[PDB]
Amino acid sequence: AAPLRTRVCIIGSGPAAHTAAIYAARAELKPVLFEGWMANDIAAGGQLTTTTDVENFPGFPTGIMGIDLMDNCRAQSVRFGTNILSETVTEVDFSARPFRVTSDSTTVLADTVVVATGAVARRLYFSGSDTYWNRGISACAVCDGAAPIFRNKPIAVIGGGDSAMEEGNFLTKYGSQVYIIHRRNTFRASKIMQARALSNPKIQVVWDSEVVEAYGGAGGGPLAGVKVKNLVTGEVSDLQVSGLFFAIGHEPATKFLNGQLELHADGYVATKPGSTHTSVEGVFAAGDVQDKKYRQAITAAGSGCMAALDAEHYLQEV
Amino acid sequence: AAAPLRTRVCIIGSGPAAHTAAIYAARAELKPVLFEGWMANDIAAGGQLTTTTDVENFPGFPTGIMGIDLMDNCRAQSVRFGTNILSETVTEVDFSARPFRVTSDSTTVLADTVVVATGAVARRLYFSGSDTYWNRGISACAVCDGAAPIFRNKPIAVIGGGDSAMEEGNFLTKYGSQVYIIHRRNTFRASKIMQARALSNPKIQVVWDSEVVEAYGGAGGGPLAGVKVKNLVTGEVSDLQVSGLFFAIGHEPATKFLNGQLELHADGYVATKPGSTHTSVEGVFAAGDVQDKKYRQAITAAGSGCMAALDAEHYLQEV
Ligand SMILES: Cc1cc2nc3c(=O)[nH]c(=O)nc-3n(C[C@H](O)[C@H](O)[C@H](O)COP(=O)(O)OP(=O)(O)OC[C@H]3O[C@@H](n4cnc5c(N)ncnc54)[C@H](O)[C@@H]3O)c2cc1C
Ligand SMILES: Cc1cc2nc3c(=O)[nH]c(=O)nc-3n(C[C@H](O)[C@H](O)[C@H](O)COP(=O)(O)OP(=O)(O)OC[C@H]3O[C@@H](n4cnc5c(N)ncnc54)[C@H](O)[C@@H]3O)c2cc1C
Repeated sequence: AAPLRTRVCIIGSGPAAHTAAIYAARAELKPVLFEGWMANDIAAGGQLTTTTDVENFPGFPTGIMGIDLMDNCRAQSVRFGTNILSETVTEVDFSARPFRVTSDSTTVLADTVVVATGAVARRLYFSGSDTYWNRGISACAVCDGAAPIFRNKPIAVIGGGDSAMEEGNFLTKYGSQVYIIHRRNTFRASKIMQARALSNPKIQVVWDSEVVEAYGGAGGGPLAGVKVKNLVTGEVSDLQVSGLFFAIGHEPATKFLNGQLELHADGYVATKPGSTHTSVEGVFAAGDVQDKKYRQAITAAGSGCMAALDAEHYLQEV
Repeated sequence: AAAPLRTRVCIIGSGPAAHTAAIYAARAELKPVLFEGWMANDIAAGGQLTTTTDVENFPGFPTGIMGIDLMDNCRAQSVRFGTNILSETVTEVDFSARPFRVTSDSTTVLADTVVVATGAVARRLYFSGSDTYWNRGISACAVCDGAAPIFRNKPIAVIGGGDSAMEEGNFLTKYGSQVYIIHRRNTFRASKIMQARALSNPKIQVVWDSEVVEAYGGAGGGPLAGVKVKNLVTGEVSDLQVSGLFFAIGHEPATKFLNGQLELHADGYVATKPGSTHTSVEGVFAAGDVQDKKYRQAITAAGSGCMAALDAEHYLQEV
């Protein structure tokens, strides 16, 4: 009954959301941003808070920790007038204008909305997966591959996408042998990507299989092996390995929208290519919630900028 | 769906409780159908024990046994006696009618009795740094990991305000140099006794009205080194050096799927008739951590699963 009214409501708190906030606020639109309260089991600030060392975000010659970069983006958004609610959005209503955005505690009436809730890397929860997390297992092959523990030892990658093919190749630069493990006998990845990996000397595919257990050594040591179950024969085999990486995609954060935006089948928001426009006039989508191809902080930042300008431009025509 | 499995006893869950219930139901020739989940609730079939490495207090194993192996044995045992195990997660039940209807994505079972044994899952927070330093300082099992070298003689933090937080705090002062309980309020939910035994502890310091907003490491990409704590009154944020941080903020009983059809306590646990597995619905039983927040052991949960089988067997005979 006491709804905040704003020209621009931003949902999410990664690089996209914050770049959008910076431009919307500087354009004197007084944006309200919902940064979440551990929304989606990711801290406000977004995926970057789950990594330690960001080296490819332009402007930081020495690199910068994700948490610090995102601390900066938020301080910047606040500095220009962004009103940040530390609340998770649970529901929207895009059938009427102004649009309604609500959390547990707050209700906002917004002339435009930027959806920038991002995505989260997918993992499995087979026996041993929590146990050996950061002690062999990880969901970022590229983050951790170089690391000593894996050098010259065998690595496993689970997945059947383009990501799995490329992370597999990437890992054969550090490991002694790489195993791609996939549930089916056929890859979802492009025919090209399948070939570049299948042609790789240090990669061996393990079709028709699932990992059913990860175990360690010692002495409570780090990851030492995985039990793999063939899904045709039923047979279970030990497979020695110092690393296991998840390359099974990313889960775009769109369930809260309850279907009110047109999505692709993988759940990402369908945008007008080369803009942030969605299926609903006045609602925009920026960042990883609508990009599975690049998935970078820098691209997502760019997209957030675009979402602000698009919204600003849509306000002017209305 | 239109080809429903019919059974005297349908068991939902795959921990010690479910499997002991299966072992008894199957041996009593009741041909139980068990839904072990497909990573239901983001825990492997086998249950919480699959998230630990060394179980030392389950009677019968003088040398200890790894959780995964123990639960591999329970399952092989359930199968050996005829249990039909679906590797599927239950999404919905119907307890308004008999036989009871239990369904997963793929299967529908019509059951004369149901044993709910879906257990629980330790709660955690997802502040910045929490995934990062998981197993590299941060953990949800103070008692599992406290002894470990990394923590010896260094400062530890515990988050929570329950009886568990008080006791895990005390337990940690045996290994650390100093222990900090961190809680959102200025008052503890724990019993007045427990609050006193911790507040009286020399090596424990409480950090009221606070939240952890970040965990950071050292080096060189080293292990947990500190946490940023935010006071919720003043707003101030402070660095607090620490080699370990443990979650003692309770357990989440796996009862949402029941969608209200069993009477729950406010914390979500299934309300059972004390000293049995009887629930608010005749013919439906609850065993294990899904209805026990007090003991929470594999051995007690096993005992309770046995009870659920015999209770159901006894209820079939009177019906
Ligand atoms: C391990 C790892 C390492 C990475 N390293 C790099 C790197 O070195 N360089 C690089 O460029 N990129 C890196 N990335 C990728 C980068 O994190 C993402 O590409 C980028 O963060 C996408 O940002 P986004 O703005 O789309 O939001 P995200 O970072 O995905 O954040 C979305 C945020 O919105 C919040 N939210 C979600 N739902 C709601 C809701 N309903 N209401 C309110 N808030 C909500 C979430 O809590 C989340 O904090 C890495 C990713 C990972 C996982
Ligand atoms: C890290 C850790 C270490 C521990 N170490 C010990 C120890 O050494 N000794 C000890 O006695 N106790 C220990 N415990 C506690 C012990 O594991 C639990 O008390 C015990 O497992 C409770 O078992 P349960 O049978 O009630 O169900 P749980 O083990 O909680 O299992 C429930 C299972 O059912 C499945 N499930 C849930 N919902 C559904 C659904 N809807 N459909 C299908 N399947 C579903 C889940 O996937 C899960 O596998 C430990 C706990 C933890 C977390």
